[PDB]
Amino acid sequence: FHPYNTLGLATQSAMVGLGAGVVAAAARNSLATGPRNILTTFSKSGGVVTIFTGASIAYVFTYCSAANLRERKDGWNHMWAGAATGAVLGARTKLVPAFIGWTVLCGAACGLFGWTGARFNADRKASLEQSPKGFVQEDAHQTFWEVVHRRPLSLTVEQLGEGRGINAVPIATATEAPN
Amino acid sequence: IAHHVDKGSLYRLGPVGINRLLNKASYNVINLSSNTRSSLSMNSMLILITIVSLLLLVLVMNVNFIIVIPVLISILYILFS
Amino acid sequence: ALFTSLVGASGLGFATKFLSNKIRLKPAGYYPLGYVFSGVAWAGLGLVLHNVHQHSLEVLEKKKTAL
Amino acid sequence: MLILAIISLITFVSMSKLSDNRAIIRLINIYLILVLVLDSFLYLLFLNNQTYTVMGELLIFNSFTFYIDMLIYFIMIVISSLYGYNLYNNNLYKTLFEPKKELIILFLINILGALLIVHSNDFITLFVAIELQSYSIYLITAIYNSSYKASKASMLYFFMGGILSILIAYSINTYYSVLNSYTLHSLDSLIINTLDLNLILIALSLGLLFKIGIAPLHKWLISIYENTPILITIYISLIPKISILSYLVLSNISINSLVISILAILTLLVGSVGGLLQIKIKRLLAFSGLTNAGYMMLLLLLNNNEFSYLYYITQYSISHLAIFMIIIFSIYYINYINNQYNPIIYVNQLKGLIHDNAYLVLSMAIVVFSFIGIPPLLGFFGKLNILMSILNNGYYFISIVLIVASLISALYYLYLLNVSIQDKNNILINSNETVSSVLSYILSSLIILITFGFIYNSLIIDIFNVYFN
Amino acid sequence: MFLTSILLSSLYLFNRILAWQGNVKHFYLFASNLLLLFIVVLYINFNTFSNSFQFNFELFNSLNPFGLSNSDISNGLLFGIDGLSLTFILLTVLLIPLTLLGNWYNINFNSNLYYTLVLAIGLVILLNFWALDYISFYILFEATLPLLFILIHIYGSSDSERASFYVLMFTLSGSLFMLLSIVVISIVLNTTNFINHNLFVLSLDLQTIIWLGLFIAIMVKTPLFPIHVWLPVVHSESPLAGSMILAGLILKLALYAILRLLLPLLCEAQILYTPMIYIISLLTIILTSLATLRQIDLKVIIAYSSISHMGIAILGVCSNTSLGIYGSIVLGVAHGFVSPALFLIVGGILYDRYHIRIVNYYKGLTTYMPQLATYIIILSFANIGTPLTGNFTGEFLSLQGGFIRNPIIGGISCISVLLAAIYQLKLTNKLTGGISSIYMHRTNDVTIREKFIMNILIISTLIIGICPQIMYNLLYWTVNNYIYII
Amino acid sequence: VELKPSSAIQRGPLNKGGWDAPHALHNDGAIDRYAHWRTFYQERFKYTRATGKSTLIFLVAFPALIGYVAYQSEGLFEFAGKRRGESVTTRG
Amino acid sequence: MFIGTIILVLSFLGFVFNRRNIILAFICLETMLLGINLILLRNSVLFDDISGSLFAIVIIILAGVESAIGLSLLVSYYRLRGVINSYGI
Ligand SMILES: CCCCCCCCCCCCCCCCCC(=O)OC[C@H](COP(=O)(O)OCCN)OC(=O)CCCCCCCCCCCCCCCCC
Ligand SMILES: CCCCCCCCCCCCCCCCCC(=O)OC[C@H](COP(=O)(O)OCCN)OC(=O)CCCCCCCCCCCCCCCCC
Ligand SMILES: CCCCCCCCCCCCCCCCCC(=O)OC[C@H](COP(=O)(O)OCCN)OC(=O)CCCCCCCCCCCCCCCCC
Ligand SMILES: CCCCCCCCCCCC(=O)OC[C@H](COP(=O)(O)OCC[N+](C)(C)C)OC(=O)CCCCCCCCCCC
Ligand SMILES: CCCCCCCCCCCCO[C@H]1O[C@H](CO)[C@@H](O[C@H]2O[C@@H](CO)[C@H](O)[C@H](O)[C@@H]2O)[C@H](O)[C@H]1O
Ligand SMILES: CCCCCCCCCCCCO[C@H]1O[C@H](CO)[C@@H](O[C@H]2O[C@@H](CO)[C@H](O)[C@H](O)[C@@H]2O)[C@H](O)[C@H]1O
Ligand SMILES: CCCCCCCCCCCCO[C@H]1O[C@H](CO)[C@@H](O[C@H]2O[C@@H](CO)[C@H](O)[C@H](O)[C@@H]2O)[C@H](O)[C@H]1O
Ligand SMILES: CCCCCCCCCCCCO[C@H]1O[C@H](CO)[C@@H](O[C@H]2O[C@@H](CO)[C@H](O)[C@H](O)[C@@H]2O)[C@H](O)[C@H]1O
Repeated sequence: FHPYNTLGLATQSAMVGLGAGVVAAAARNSLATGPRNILTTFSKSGGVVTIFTGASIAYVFTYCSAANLRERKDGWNHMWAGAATGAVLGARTKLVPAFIGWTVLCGAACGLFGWTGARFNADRKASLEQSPKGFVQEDAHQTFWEVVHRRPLSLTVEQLGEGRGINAVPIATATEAPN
Repeated sequence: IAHHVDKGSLYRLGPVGINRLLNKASYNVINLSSNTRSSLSMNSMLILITIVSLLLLVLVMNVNFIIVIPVLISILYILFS
Repeated sequence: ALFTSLVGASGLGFATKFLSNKIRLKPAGYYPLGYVFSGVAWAGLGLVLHNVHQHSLEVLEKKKTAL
Repeated sequence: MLILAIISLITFVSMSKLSDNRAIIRLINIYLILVLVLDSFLYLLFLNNQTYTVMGELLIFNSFTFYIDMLIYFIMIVISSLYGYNLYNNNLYKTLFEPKKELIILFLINILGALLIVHSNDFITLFVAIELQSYSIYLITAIYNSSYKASKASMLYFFMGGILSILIAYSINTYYSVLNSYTLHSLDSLIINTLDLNLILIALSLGLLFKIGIAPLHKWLISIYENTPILITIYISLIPKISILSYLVLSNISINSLVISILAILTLLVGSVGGLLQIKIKRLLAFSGLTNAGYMMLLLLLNNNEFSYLYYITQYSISHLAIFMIIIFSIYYINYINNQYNPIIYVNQLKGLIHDNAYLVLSMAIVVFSFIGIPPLLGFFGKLNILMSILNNGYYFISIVLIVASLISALYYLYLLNVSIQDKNNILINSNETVSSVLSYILSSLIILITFGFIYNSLIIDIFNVYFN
Repeated sequence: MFLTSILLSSLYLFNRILAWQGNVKHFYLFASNLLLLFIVVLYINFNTFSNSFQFNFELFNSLNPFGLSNSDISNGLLFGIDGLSLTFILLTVLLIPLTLLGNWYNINFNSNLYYTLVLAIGLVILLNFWALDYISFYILFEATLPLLFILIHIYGSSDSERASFYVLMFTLSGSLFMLLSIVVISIVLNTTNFINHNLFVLSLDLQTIIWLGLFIAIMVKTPLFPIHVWLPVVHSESPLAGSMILAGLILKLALYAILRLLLPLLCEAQILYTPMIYIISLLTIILTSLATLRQIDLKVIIAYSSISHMGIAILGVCSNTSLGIYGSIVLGVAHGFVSPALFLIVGGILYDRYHIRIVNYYKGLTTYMPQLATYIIILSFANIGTPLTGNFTGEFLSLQGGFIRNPIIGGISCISVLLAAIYQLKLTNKLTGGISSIYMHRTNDVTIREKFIMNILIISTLIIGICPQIMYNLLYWTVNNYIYII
Repeated sequence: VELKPSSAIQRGPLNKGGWDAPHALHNDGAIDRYAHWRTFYQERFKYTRATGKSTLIFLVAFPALIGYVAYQSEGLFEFAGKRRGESVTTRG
Repeated sequence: MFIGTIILVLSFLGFVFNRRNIILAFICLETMLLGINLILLRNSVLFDDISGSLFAIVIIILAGVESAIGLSLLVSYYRLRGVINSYGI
């Protein structure tokens, strides 16, 4: 893998969240009911700026940190980032069990989002349609979407491990009397 | 067990918590177009906000993806909390 | 088979007539000629589908023959 | 046949009284039936997916569009039957459901715009047809001018559709500014990967999609569907959706868009959650249509989506017509007429329908469990084919969102059934008035299709494999 | 002759019977016993020396949608029975008439709808055991939820609305993940059939994903901890026929689903995942039993009791041992006999006399209701796994297999033998013991009908406990078809 | 026209037609209230220092213990017919 | 390109942020169509192309019909209400 620059990405994160919070505050000011002016965009906004900035900083910082600590790029980093973002969103409600639930559940949700590829889109060169499918032809290495009538036994033993029934030689041939 | 796990947390991660979650989310979804005084200006503002927000989000994702994720999480929070 | 398809489509037609009579809060034998009319109508639809399907298979077989 | 019908009905309605409009609707309903019977052999033109360009290169004719046109004729037949045949021959039902003089003409012109949208190959035809649809459907929302709610909805719908049409025109003229063309046939592999063109194309897609309620622009159309008459809602909630989504499916415009994915997820979540606290029937059904529009948005990201879209749109049309017809039939047993225009508004007015009409509740149950996607019904096979396509094309998070939305929507679908199978005091014991024969048969036929159409899935696939592949 | 002539004869006879006597229960019971006899004839004509599928038939084919297919291109739904299918089919046809007769005299409003829904659920379950592809299996696995919703909502107890919504929503939640699994299978292999699906070896990283969905479904349907909370409510607040059908057959559909959908396919994912199955099963056993020890509703206690025995069955079926598979199947059958008898006692005998299920009201039934006390003691000691009942045989062999696979987990799971006794006998001792309750007046003892049902269900379990081997002629292939050992 | 339902609709009461049997149970009220409480406990449950203890025990710690044991004891033991001196373990 | 984008954007903002009139909404729609037509015709001149001018004259016709229909709908609203107020469409 290639390391992430935490502080730079998180500074970009904070500026983006700040701009988004300003836009949401302006939208709230214009959509609202009561008497309002150019003063109220930050007085009467329900912590929108702090929501956006905190979520952005927390998510990007935690993601890049976990990617640099774990030394990997996978969906567990999105699980941690969701845990942190949920902790921020749940510290607003000044209650412990709601904070814990927010953390755990948005961690699980963003971790699912990362497990599935960290994308609302598709890869479109890893999809089943664009990838080699069906039965594999002549002793070739079975790819992900390919099908096989009969698999290699060394592969089974490595993927699964010896023990609990699964052995490098069948039992009957391995116990056959040398006659 | 019977009261704190089987009739507690496993109903919270279950029929009770989902019910409360969806009550709050539904109420926030329908109390969004707040003012029935004028239906036209409000939805017009919604067109404007949608177009602006989409343009800035597409800018942000072209810059880098992972930065748009918490923005969308916060948008869902604003819409559904 | 054709006869099976026509019988089944006529059964669907009888079901429509029955459910109509019941939605109307009438007895199920209110006007028994409607069963005959529904039968022949739905059987005509089934015959049409049968012929379309048969022509489709004939096309995909003519392709093999010409291949 | 539609233009012949329009030019005939304009004269025949001008030279006729208001006592004759129901019979006029009956006549043109039989006309559409005869057309769909005698002229439907034209499917043989599209054998092996032969495609034709007509009126220069302004229209396109293939199996997809022929099917959508047959479907729109079937829908117009049902909607005209609801106006041409009295449910009950009482003074109440001659006060609630009366056709206005120009309504049938506007329906046929809107159908014309619908079909010229799906058959469009050049953006000038698309724009002319979009406007011919939208002007006519403004006037359809407004024809019941003795309703405050309907006039209000007319004007909101005018302005919002106008703005979204401005967006469509900006998209079209920007496409022309870039490529000097109004035709999407002008695009290929090379032009897509050589020019960055996604802003224009997604602007077009969203200008078309927000005209059918795609979030976050759903509240206005849901208010319009609530505030309009029931027999107008049944039309204006279905036919524009079919037209525009069919155009956007035939035109492969958003094959792997991130924005359309995001907005489709948002449509699913909103259409599932927002319908949970709705106490009114038409808003509930509007949010149902919203989430189904989301399911159909998902297959704008596929590039091989004909079977799934056609199955789902056919089954959704049948279910939509059936549920609105059941709500129309339930007015005889509700204990409180709310308006001259929306005689039934709230779901709890359906309380105890099983004790007055049990088989109407059987129909409701069938339709509700098709909406939920319960096998062996038709919505299950719809959802199955959609899932097949989106998982074959690599949308794995959207699939889980789809399951969660399917589950959350079941609650407000089951609200209706639950209150319908509840007990009620003051049940019905006798009634000498009987509901119509024709409308009863139409509803029963739709229910039987929902229930027993899975028998023919093999045959439908075998026909598709010859006419669409 | 004609097919249509014969079924039109049956249809006309049904219509005239309904016209003259305004009830359907006699005709449905006649059809019940007729179907049982036909299935016994099929067992007479069943070859035990072939592992193949027999009595095959295909429906909804392109060439004959309203008939059976003889085609060289097969695009419809496949059906056919193996010995495993036939075992549960025998159980189903044995139980259906008893579920109809258990509610013979206690349904006095819209009776015909009740009996239609009961027979329909039973026939859907039968056809589900007859299925031979993922899609027919699915459409018969999910088609019971509408019927169960309606039945429980209209004909259920106080809290019937909640139970109706639960039995639909929980099961739909699990079954939609099953649907994602099946969709992946169909798009990857382009075939869905239970005949040659062990010939298609998928990659491990995809097996491990398909297995997750199938196992989430199996977890919600079995049930297994932590998704077991719907079962007390549903089995409690349903009509008696619903509870009997559910506990006897719908819970066993999950066991059959493991053996038919998840082991033959997905062998390597299963052999990698089964320690997680053992975690979940041991939790499901011990915590559900202890939770039973603090319940105040009788039918709820029996409902919780089903879960622990299904967890033991899961230990057995996920053991990769022939004895474990046979034990799980015998557990399914014997529980399908015994648990509906307990449900009859607590939902059709006592509930029909007193219309209450709180334990605090019940005490000293032995004085005025002695036959019922004898039945309670017999069925309790059968449910907890006393020898010479099939419950013990199944428990013994399932725990044998679990010990062979994981000695530590399989050995710790043998406290089932104790906890079963605790939560069953703490109830039996109070019901049968003491002075008769001051909150209850005297009522009749068990009738000839109730006794008939309980005696059938006791004779069956005693037969299969005294000689379990009589079930081997339909299972000596199945006990080796789903074992992955090199 | 005053929009009212149809006068043709004759309505009567819902009569389920059961034979009202005598009172076989004398309900207590205290027991019924105890039963309602113990059946609908789920709607009143709250997360406290006592309940969270049982949650984080039975849903986090005990499964983790069982899982560690199960994944360490996966293919360790094979003692069919094993004899004196022969190791019953496959690994160390 | 510039005049049209400017007219379009300012008309859209004067439509969205109108807390005054309904006539301003009508005016902003018409000016939006005007702006689109001007961009369209400038591109028509630069490319030396007729499709742009054809689309423009079609927009003229369609906008006329739009105005007619919109001001019939307003007249129905006024038939029932008698006053078209600052708010409420
Ligand atoms: C200024 C400097 C700029 C610097 C450059 C970088 C800036 C980045 C800017 C990013 C865009 C920020 C836009 C913020 C959202 C718009 C503001 C808003 O409030 O939206 C909601 C809006 C009004 O809501 P409100 O009136 O406040 O009342 C709420 C009560 N429920 O009402 C609305 O309906 C409008 C909705 C607009 C939504 C746009 C589409 C969002 C897509 C949702 C993503 C969902 C995907 C997640 C899927 C997960 C599935 C579980
Ligand atoms: C790119 C990454 C994207 C991945 C997705 C990330 C997810 C981001 C989610 C954030 C969006 C905002 C949604 C937050 C939920 C809305 C309601 C809420 O604020 O939660 C609180 C609610 C409170 O219940 P209560 O405490 O009793 O009431 C007082 C509350 N002031 O809470 C409760 O009712 C109790 C909750 C108990 C826990 C229930 C857990 C159920 C889990 C299954 C969820 C399925 C339903 C999903 C609904 C979707 C809603 C958007
Ligand atoms: C109709 C009413 C009349 C008023 C009309 C107003 C004028 C119309 C403006 C344009 C048309 C509206 C478009 C609607 C928004 C949605 C656009 C869209 O979704 O297209 C995005 C598309 C990429 O998305 P996609 O193809 O789905 O994903 C694959 C990515 N390779 O394509 C792209 O990649 C977009 C390219 C990114 C650049 C976006 C430009 C934004 C720049 C703003 C910077 C402002 C400066 C900083 C902040 C200032 C605030 C103080
Ligand atoms: C067509 C009127 C639609 C109105 C709604 C009624 C549904 C009619 C379905 C016939 C479709 C067909 O047979 O065709 C199959 C089409 C393409 O074939 P085609 O080019 O259109 O030729 C048809 C030539 N006809 C017009 C002479 C027949 O494939 C599809 O994806 C159809 C998907 C629809 C699935 C819904 C099934 C409903 C159950 C049908 C029980 C009889
Ligand atoms: C609400 C209940 C939720 C529980 C249900 C959980 C099911 C979620 C689906 C889990 C399976 C997703 O499958 C996952 O597998 C492979 C690894 O095997 C991931 O691995 C792939 O990730 C993507 C993202 O970098 C790239 O293509 C990468 O090269 C790799 O090939 C995929 O990103 C994802 O598709
Ligand atoms: C709840 C169950 C249903 C969940 C819904 C989703 C089901 C589908 C599962 C997601 C499939 C993910 O599959 C995706 O990742 C695998 C890796 O694991 C990749 O497979 C590829 O991995 C690469 C390594 O990166 C290797 O070269 C390998 O030989 C293969 O080519 C593919 O890019 C794609 O097939
Ligand atoms: C809904 C109620 C639930 C009912 C569930 C019970 C269904 C029981 C059906 C079992 C009977 C199946 O028995 C099945 O035998 C053979 C398979 O070799 C089928 O196939 C037979 O077709 C005929 C064709 O003329 C010939 O004999 C052919 O050689 C073949 O033997 C039969 O068409 C079918 O009858
Ligand atoms: C009381 C309620 C709160 C308690 C709820 C407890 C739920 C459990 C949440 C803890 C999640 C931590 O889970 C942790 O597991 C994975 C592996 O399992 C770790 O990540 C590890 O994964 C493995 C794969 O298994 C990688 O290849 C790599 O070795 C890495 O070190 C992550 O650092 C972390 O995600």
